[PDB]
Parts: sequence; C-alpha cells; structure tokens
Amino acid sequence: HFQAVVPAPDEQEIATLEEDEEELFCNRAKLFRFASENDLPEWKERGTGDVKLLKHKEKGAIRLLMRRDKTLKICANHYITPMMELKPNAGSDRAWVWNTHADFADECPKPELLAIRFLNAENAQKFKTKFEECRKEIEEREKK
Amino acid sequence: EPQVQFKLVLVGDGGTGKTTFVKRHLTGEFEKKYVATLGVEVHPLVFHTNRGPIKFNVWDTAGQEKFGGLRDGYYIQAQCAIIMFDVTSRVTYKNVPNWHRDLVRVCENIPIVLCGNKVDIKDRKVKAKSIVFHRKKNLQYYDISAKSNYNFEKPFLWLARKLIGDPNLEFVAMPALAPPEVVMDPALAAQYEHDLEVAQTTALPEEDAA
Amino acid sequence: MELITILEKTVSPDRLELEAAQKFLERAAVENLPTFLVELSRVLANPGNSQVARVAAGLQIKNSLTSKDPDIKAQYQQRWLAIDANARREVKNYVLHTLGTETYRPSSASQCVAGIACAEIPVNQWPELIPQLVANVTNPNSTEHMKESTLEAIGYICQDIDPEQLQDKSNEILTAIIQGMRKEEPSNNVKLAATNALLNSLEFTKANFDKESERHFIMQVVCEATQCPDTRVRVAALQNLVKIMSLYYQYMETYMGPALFAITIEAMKSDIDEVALQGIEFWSNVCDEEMDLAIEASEAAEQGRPPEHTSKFYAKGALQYLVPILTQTLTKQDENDDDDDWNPCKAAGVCLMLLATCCEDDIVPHVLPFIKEHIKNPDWRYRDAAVMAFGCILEGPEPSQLKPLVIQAMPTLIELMKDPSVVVRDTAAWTVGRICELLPEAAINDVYLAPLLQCLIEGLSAEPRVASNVCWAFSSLAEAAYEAADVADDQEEPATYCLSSSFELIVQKLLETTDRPDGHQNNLRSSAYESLMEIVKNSAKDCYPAVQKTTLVIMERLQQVLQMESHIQSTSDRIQFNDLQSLLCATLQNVLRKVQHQDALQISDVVMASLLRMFQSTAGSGGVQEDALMAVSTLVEVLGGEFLKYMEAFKPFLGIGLKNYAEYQVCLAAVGLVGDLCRALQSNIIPFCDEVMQLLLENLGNENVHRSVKPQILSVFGDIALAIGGEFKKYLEVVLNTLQQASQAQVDKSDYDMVDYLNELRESCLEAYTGIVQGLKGDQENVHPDVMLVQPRVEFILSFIDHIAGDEDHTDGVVACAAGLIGDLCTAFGKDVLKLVEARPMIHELLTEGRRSKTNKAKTLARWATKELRKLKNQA
Ligand SMILES: Nc1nc2c(ncn2[C@@H]2O[C@H](COP(=O)(O)OP(=O)(O)OP(=O)(O)O)[C@@H](O)[C@H]2O)c(=O)[nH]1
Ligand SMILES: [Mg+2]
Repeated sequence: HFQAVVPAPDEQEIATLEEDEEELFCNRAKLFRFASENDLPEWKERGTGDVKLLKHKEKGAIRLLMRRDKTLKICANHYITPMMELKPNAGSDRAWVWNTHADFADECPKPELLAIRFLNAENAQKFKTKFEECRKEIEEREKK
Repeated sequence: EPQVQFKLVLVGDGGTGKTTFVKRHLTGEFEKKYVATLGVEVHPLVFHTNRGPIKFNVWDTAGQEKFGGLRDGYYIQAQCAIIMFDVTSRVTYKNVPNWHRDLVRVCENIPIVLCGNKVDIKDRKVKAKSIVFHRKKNLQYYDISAKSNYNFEKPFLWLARKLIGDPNLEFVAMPALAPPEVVMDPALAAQYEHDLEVAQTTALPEEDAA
Repeated sequence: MELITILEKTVSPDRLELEAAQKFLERAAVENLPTFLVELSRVLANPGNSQVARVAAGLQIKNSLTSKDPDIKAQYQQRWLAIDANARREVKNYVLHTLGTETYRPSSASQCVAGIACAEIPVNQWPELIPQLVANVTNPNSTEHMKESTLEAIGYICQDIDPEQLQDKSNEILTAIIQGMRKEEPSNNVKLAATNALLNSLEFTKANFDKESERHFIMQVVCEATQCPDTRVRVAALQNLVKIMSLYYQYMETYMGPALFAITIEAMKSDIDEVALQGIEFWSNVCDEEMDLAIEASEAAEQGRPPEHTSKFYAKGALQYLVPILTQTLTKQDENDDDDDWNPCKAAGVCLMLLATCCEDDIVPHVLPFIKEHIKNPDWRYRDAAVMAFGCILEGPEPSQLKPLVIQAMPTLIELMKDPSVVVRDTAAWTVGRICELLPEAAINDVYLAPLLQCLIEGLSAEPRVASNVCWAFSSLAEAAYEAADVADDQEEPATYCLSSSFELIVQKLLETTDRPDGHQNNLRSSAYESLMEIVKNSAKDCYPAVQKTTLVIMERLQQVLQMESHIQSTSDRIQFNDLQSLLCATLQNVLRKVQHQDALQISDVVMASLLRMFQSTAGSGGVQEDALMAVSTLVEVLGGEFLKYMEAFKPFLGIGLKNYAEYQVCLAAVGLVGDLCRALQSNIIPFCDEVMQLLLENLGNENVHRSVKPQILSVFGDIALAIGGEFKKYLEVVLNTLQQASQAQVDKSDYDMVDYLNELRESCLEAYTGIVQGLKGDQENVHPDVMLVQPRVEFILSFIDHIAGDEDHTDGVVACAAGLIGDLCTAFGKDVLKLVEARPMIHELLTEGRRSKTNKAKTLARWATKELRKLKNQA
C-alpha cells in the first residue's frame, strides 16, 4: 500500500566504525554457537557471511568481525587473546572450534563457544595461519 | 527521535512458519520443534538504512483457534502487516482472505505484505501460478523460506521503503562498537576448558551454502 | 470494576500486562456473560472514552458472538439467543445508537451490529434493524460519520449472513448502497465506504443481477464512480468491475462495448500505479475467465454436449489496443530496481504472457513491429522492453510460426548478450534460455550454432544471474541435440551430434564454474552440477573420454552433491518446467546408471570409496545416511554389467549401516536394500543373515514399530529364504503369522483405510511361504528333512487366510498370484492338500473378486493352480 509520512529522516553520514583499522583478512564462512544454557548440549547456527580480522591502527588489537549476508547485522565481535587456540572439530578438516569470554554481537558481553566452518580446507588453513600469526603478535606485544 | 518505531502484526494459520521467521531474524537459528504460541509474543527488531535506524515491534500472534487469546485485539494501532502462508498446504492459503478481512476492518490503509513460506521443501502444493490475491488487492508478494534464508529480508525492506517513503532504500552495514576487555576467575576458566573439550567432542550439524 | 483500565492495557507491549488483561476478561466472561456484555456495550457507547477502550470493547463483544470455526460460531449464536430478552434488548439498543458517534475512520460498532444481526435475523428477533439503517443512509440530514458507519455495517451484514435470509429486503439495501455511491455525495469518504460495501455484497445480490432494471443501475453507478477525481474511489470501483466480471461474466456483453472498454483502456495508461495495476488486472482476469471457459468448452466437446457457458472472446477483440499499451509500460524501469517488486512494469509482462497463452497465433503480428523497431534503440529501456516482449510471446503460439522469427533475430540476441547494460544482458540471457527450452528445433541449426555456443561459454563467466540461465540453456540445448534428428544410428546411441566439436570445452568450463567463490547466489553452483549431469547423460559415442573424466571428478564430490540434493527447489536456472525433482534424487541415480559403458570399474571404485569414507566420517548415527543407502541400491539395481558382483566393500559395513535403528524411514529403506541385495550374489550374505535376522527381530518385537517395518521385514525374510536358509526352522514365521492372523484380522476386519495393511501383509506372508518352500525344496527332489511338508503348513494356511471370508475385502490383482503360488507349491509339495478343499470355500470367493480385474493377472494363476490340482488328482 502506502504510508509515506513525516518520519522520513535525512541521509546523515554512514560510519561502519571499521575505519582506523586495517583489514588483515576477509573470507566467506559460516558460524555456529554452542547452546550450553538449554540443559542438554546443542549447536545453534549464528550466521553466514564475511569474517574479517581487523587490526587497530595504533593500539594493535586484532578482532573478529563477522557479519550476516543481505542484512549486515553482526553475528560475532570479540578481541583475540593469547589463550585463544583454534581446535579441530570431530573429524572435520574445514572447521575450527574456539572459546571466548566476552562476545559483543548483541551489544552485551556473553561467554561463547563458537565453531566456524569454511568452504574447503585451503580457506580453513589460511584462516588458521592468520589467526596463529595474530595470536602470536598479541602474545609478543603483551609480553613486553 | 525514538529511532522511528513501527508496529507490525504477523498473522497466519497454524503451521506457516511464524516464530521461526522471527527467531531467525532475532538471533539467527532454525527451530525444528513446533511449540504453538499462546496469545502473542512481542519481539523488537532493528535495521540500519541510509536514512538511519528503523525499529519494528513484531507482534507474533497465534494462528490456533483455541490459543487465540484476544483475537483481533492485537491489530489495534497497527501500522504494518505480514500475512504468512505455507506453500505445502493449500488450507493455509485458502484462509488468506479471512486474515486480510480481519486486518482491514480494524486498520485502514496500512502496508500489507503477503509471504509464502516453506518454499525449499519441494513437492510444493501451492504453485506460483495460483497465487493471485496480491493482484486482486494490490499487495506485495514474496517467496521466502526461513530455513534457507531465501528472500528472508525482503518484507522488512519493502515495509521500510513504504513507511518513510524512499523507493531507493538500502540496508547499510550495522555499526560495530568496540567489544569490552574483561577477565574471568581461574575456576571458571577450568570450567570453560571442560566445556570446550565436550564441545569439541560434539559434531557440528551437516548443512551447506557456506 | 475498572474494566476501562483492563481494556486500555490490551495495547501494552509488555507480556505480563497482556496476560493479566486476558485472564481478567476471560474470568469476567465466564462468571456472568449478560452483565459482561451489557458493561462492554455501555463502555462502547460513551463518547468520553478513548478510542482504544471503545475499539477493545467492540472487539470483545464481536468475539463473544462469532468465530472462524463454524461449530463454535453456531454454539456462540445459540448461547446469545438463550440470554434473557431484556439484556439482549439493552445490548442492541446501546450498540445501535453508537453509529455516527465514532470519530475514527474504521468503525467498531458496525462489527457488533453485524455480529448480533447474523444471529438474530434468521429467527426474526430484530425486525427494526434494516429500516433503521436505510433511514440513516437516505436521510438528507445524516452526518458523514453516520452514513459511513451505517454503510460499513450494511456491507458487513451482507458479507457475513447467509444469502437466503434477507432475500425479501435486498432491494432497500441496494438502494441505500447506491444512494451512498452516487455522484452528488459531498464527501469522498462516504463514496469510498459505499464502494467497499458494494464490493463486500456482490455475492449477496445475485438475485438482483438477474433483473435488467437493477443491473443497469448497478453498472451505471459503478462506471460513474470510476471517474471520481479521488484515486481511492477509482481503485475501489475498478476492483468492483473486476469482481463483477469474475461473478457475472454472462451479463457483460451489453456494457463491454460502450462503457467498460474505454474506462479500462484509459486506466491502463494512467500515471498512477494503483490505477494502472487495476486496469491491467481487469484484462488479466478476463484472460483467466476465458481460459476457464475454453477448458469447459473443450470438456463439453469431448463429452459430446453443448457447453453450459460459451465464451465471447473479449481479449481476442481487444488485442489491437492492448498490446501497444503493455509494450509501452514494459519500458517503465530504472537502473537500480528489484526484479520482483510488483509495479505496473512487472504486471504488464504477466498480462502479456497470459494474452499469449490465451490468444495463440493472433498476438505475433501485433508485437513484431515493436520488437523490430526498438531492438536497436539507443535507450536501453526500449531494447530491454523489446527482448522482454520477445521472450514473453514465446509460449502459446505455434512453433512453426515462431521458427523464422527466432532464426532471423538470433544474431541480434547474441550481440545483446554483450550489451553494455546489466539489465539488458540479464533479460537477453533469460530470453535465450526460453528459446532453447521452448523451441528446440530452432537454436540448434545451423548458421548461428557456433557463435551461440561461443557466447554461452563466454557468459558462463558473467554474473551469477546470467550464468544460471546459461547453465539452463546448456542443459536444454544438450537435451535438444540428443533428442533431435541430428542423432543418427540404430545402436541406441548416436555416433556423433552437433555438440561433439565443443564438448570438452563445455564440460571443462562447467567444472570451472562449479569451483567459483560465489556459487551460492541463485544456486548457480547447484545449477552447474545439474547441467553437468544432463550433458553426460545426453552425449554421443565420440566424447566418451570426457564423459568418463567428468564422472570421475564428479563422484569424488558425492558427499557435497548429496548434501545439495535437496538444496535446489528450482526457483532459478530451470524455470517453469521441473521433472524428477531434487538435485540428485534420481538424477544422480540416472546419470550413474547411464554413464556405465566400457566396464569403467574405476567409477565404481571411486563411488564406493567415497560412500565408505562418508560413512566413516559420520562417526556414529547420521540422518543423511539414508541418502547414501538408497544410492548404494541404485548402484546395484540392474547394473549387472559391473555391479552384480559387488561383494567387496559394503559387505563388512552392511550391519554398521543397518545399525541405525532409531530412524524409521532409514529402517524401511535399509530393509528394502537388504531385500534387493540378498538376491544379488547370495555368497557373502550368509555371515550377516543371522545377525540381521536376530537384530531386526529384537527391534520389531519391542519398539512397535509394527505398521511399517513388519510387512517389509517379513517380505525380505521370504526373499532371503528364497535362496539362503534352513537353520532357522519355521517357528520364526509361524509365531508371527499366528499372532497377526489372530489379532490384526479377527477384530476389525472392515473399513477402507485399514484393509490395505491387512491384504498387503497377507500377500507378503503367502509370498514368504512360497519362498521358504522353494528354498527348502532344494529344487531337485526334496533336499530337506521334509518334516514340515503339510502338518504345520497346510493345517495353518486354511485357518490363517480364512479371515477374508468375514468381509471379502477388495484385494484386486496380486491375490490371484498368491492363490496361484499357493496351489503350485502345495501340489508340488505333497499329498495332504485335499484338506484345503475340505476347508471353507471362501477361496472361490477370493478368486471371484480376484477375477474382477479382467483375465490377465486374475485367471492365469487361478487356472495354473486349478491345473496343478488336476494333475495331483490324476496322480492320486
Ligand atoms: N522445512 C521447513 N520447515 C519450516 C520452515 N519454517 C518453519 N518450519 C517448520 O514449521 C514449524 C512452524 O512452527 P512455529 O514456529 O510455531 O510457526 P507458527 O505459525 O508460529 O505456529 P503457531 O504459532 O502455533 O500458529 C517449525 O517447527 C518448523 O519445523 C522452513 O522454512 N522449512
Ligand atoms: Mg507460533
């Protein structure tokens, strides 16, 4: 039908807040979240889209910033810490499992058990290599 | 500016697929369990466009006769509507005129989107050539499926274009705030280690479209 | 009381407040209905209350009186009619005096009026209602809201009530509606309400439309409201015209010429989108009605009677003026527009396709000049419209009339495939796909085949939307080339065909298309696989090396491809026509069953290795394993060229795959797999026969799990006993057959939806008995101890199938085969078969119903049993 009315606002300025940060990586992936609150264990989906490894310009903090396709809503947003180590899943060469203590996808910190999956083993290996490089860099920074 | 709110009423028959569409849009997940809703559930959704944020208050109602609660008492001061029907059952489509009639008798001149869910099931019973209600009533029709995320954002985009008025409107990327840095007690760390072990033991569900 | 606060809490988004209000209202309704209704009506009628409270009260009253369930509605009506007369009178008086006092456009008191009227009018309990509404409408001093509310109430009453209740007062209703709908009304809101009320009450006025003096007035008022300077009234009147055409097609011949034609044509040219949409919908609906009438006339001609209704062919007479307007509206586009948006441009294409399918060859000359003129226009909109119209007119006209046109226009389409506009390229790809699908004999020969193939191969690297249609075109083109007369030879396979020169490049490019970083969009990747399976299925005996290489590289992906088997759902690539369903389904089965040529056991090795690797990577359980299991059956099937001697890989994994008993469909499919696999080689099933027997017996004896598994498991028991058996004696079948015949057939041997299981189980049991006897007969003399010759079998069978004597349910066909096999085995077994003759004669009855289906499958086996009995008597 039609309801074109006054609440139509201006154009403003669109800022994704991904500025001041260098994109070290970008790949298409699928995310899963481990449902540990509904008594029995279960794995829930979380999104599908482009996962990036953004490095801050001067603070040198690497973060994971996956977004959803066609809606552009964040389904993962957390830093990377030295303890975070990617583990292989149960008999899968293209999936990794890890754990975080403060995920900000819903703008409220929640501990999460995440599992990311890629299209093939090459992309998974590239992501794991870059993740290890970022973790080692963070560890070296915090050591000094 | 309360980030421009609107009231959306989601109506349809029993199976259809409401509360799965809304749940997929809320957290992102597919519910395989059918638990009929009692009365209504109100869920807020937010989208970002080139004009700013737009907020819907989805009133997911109950399509069961015995669980209706306040049947039409929910469609009051509503500003947009979605009528959902399942394409694998013709009865869900035969009742679209009745839902439209109940909507129009309480609300005047509001945007209404007709959605046909469960497209991915195959062996579809409501062929695309038999869907003519939108032609008769000048409605916007979409083929969606909450399982495959096919066209699953189109109804909200169309309603957003119609409600403020901008036939060229797009979903811009949601701003990404800086996540906080906190620490946890070592006992909770060991508990998380055990949970990580039991999770890594578990096997991910088998899907596609990565 | 504070009923007002409870009503005003029904719009709160909070869950607790909504639940509290609902509970309060339900409790109040249960405690005392009459006082509750009186209080609600008192709340509604007070102008001092807010809009929320008044609408909520009206909705409560309405919901107390009607429901979507017919039975609950009848119960509510009877409940209302049983209330005390004084309370009902107070409620009706309070409700009827609210009309005209609500200052908001959709009224709530009208719904209450309609709900009460639909209950009281059939028993004449409210005889002063209709005169009051008519007086309200026709009074010159009635305000705007009074007329609007009364018109809404009249429309609701005529829409909801039974059509045969107000037949004696329909004329006053029509007069009031027309009075509100006339031209001199000061307010457009009243005109809109009157038009909507007439729209609601078009089925109710069926008796009035049979009188000319009333039909003329209705049509005049509608055709005069179509000219209102208000858009909403115009759209409502056009909707009225569409519905009138739907309902009263037979009476429109008088008004089609002088009145309707000009109005609809001028509507289709309007700048306003709603008006243009309704104008186009008018003629789309006309096409629908005339297609229905054509179907009816064809059915009547086949039957041999004159049609009950005869069409008048309005679209065939309006084509000359319809086509240019549609083709002009096809140019109303934009650079950044959505394909599925339902604007006039979208509707014009649907209408044009409808006109093509409805008029056949009469639309080609009316659309050719536009195509031939604007196919090279400097403005991309007109080129896009030209190719779109060319694609739309492709379905319905004779192919022989379209072949010269497509042959002439092929070079321009190939050129437009590289158009500098995205929209033009997309539409051109769609049109080329439609040409390849609908017109096979056109785009395979001869002078433009090579540039067409080159442009298709180049476009396989285009945007996914274009590439999906390119894959569709490739699949349809290969199908056409294999089907065409270009395929020579009588060896059931062509030596060569038109695509032999470019076969390798085509399959290589498709394989490269599969590995694209964006293959998820428009299910492009999926489409590629489908195309990659058609071309290898439709090939010639000079590109076999490419076929084998492609099959080898495909079968390594079997796990992913099976995971994508259900992930097609059409809706892209292969549009319209869809056969055999699903990505793999039988398509993978058929390509795997056809690709087998020149032994090529490497394909079998790869597929079985992939299957076992997937099974091992499952690591227990696995719902998707079903898709694998049937595939294994499809690779045994009738594939004895290289698959009657499997015996190498799935033998140790048979029980492991069968181990998943939690699933039921998987269980029955695995039972069928065992049934078709036992009769393959009968060598390595011996080690697993006892294991599967005991395991499935344990599963069936407790889970129950009886309707589905039991017939199939007993049938495969017989099937395995056909060749392998002897150490299981006969107790296993005896106990189950005794239980089933004593319990499942002697209780409720009746009905229609239950006899199927019974007769199928009986047939399976008789087949299993014959198989057991034949396998234990040793096939030479007896080769068995023969202790179970007639004592446990002949005695039991006469008391086992005797339950059919109770009702003699229609078991057509295979029961004759069962009788024949029973007779043959009993005759060839021993001497005590005579006791079966001493039993009940229901077998004769079992023959009679069996003889219902002619004499091919009925009398042949009965005659075989009879002649076996005669031979036994001669031996006797
Ligand atoms: N295969 C498939 N199933 C779906 C899809 N969407 C929903 N379903 C199934 O349909 C069921 C819908 O149940 P609900 O979520 O309660 O839908 P509902 O219409 O709100 O049901 P009521 O509120 O009781 O009327 C779900 O349990 C799913 O199993 C779909 O896209 N594909
Ligand atoms: Mg629900």
